[PDB]
Amino acid sequence: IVGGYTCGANTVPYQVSLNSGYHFCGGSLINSQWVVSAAHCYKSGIQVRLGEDNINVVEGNEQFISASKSIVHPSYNSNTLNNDIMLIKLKSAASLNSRVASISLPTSCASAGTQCLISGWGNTKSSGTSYPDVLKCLKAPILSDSSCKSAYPGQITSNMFCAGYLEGGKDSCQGDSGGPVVCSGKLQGIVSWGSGCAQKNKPGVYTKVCNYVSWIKQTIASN
Ligand SMILES: [Ca+2]
Repeated sequence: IVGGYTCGANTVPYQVSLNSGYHFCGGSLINSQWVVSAAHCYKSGIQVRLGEDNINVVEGNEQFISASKSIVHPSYNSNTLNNDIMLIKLKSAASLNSRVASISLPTSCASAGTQCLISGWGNTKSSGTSYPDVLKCLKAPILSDSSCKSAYPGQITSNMFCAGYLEGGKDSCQGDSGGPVVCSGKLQGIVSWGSGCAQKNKPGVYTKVCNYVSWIKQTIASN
């Protein structure tokens, strides 16, 4: 997260860190056994880390649970990043509490202008690199689909939306991928891609979660 703020320990209880010997992507807890992330974060041997603030220090509220199964969206295209979403099932159910909690799925899509919270342990520099140990947060608005498409000609599908600031300076970045975009208590987006980070006229692009609720629910119901 570039241009954001320190969230505060366990203030984003649904935020998870996907670990394969090191943090590599974010995710969102949607129930005691399932996490939503980006399909481009897929890899085998994932350990889901819940209740994290500093990802390099054991602070007392963590739950580390290995993934038992990963399900990349059936129509995920890694070249265009269309349908950049995946589900990860935990080998054991997480113990839900005030610091490890699920986030609700949307019942309807969000609208341009709505303010959302984006979070993660990704790069905090728009030029250069610096990876934080504690969770970073950014409040940002969803941008109109027309401005999104104009910013990224030929690249924005109906399964993507832009959020952020066209002037630059505030955005998600490498390492935040797969993480949450929560608006009014609903998980509306997944950190997916963008041109560099926090660049003028190149806002963040996010997977449009509301288009996937039926797939998420039916997948969970049978797995
Ligand atoms: Ca920790």
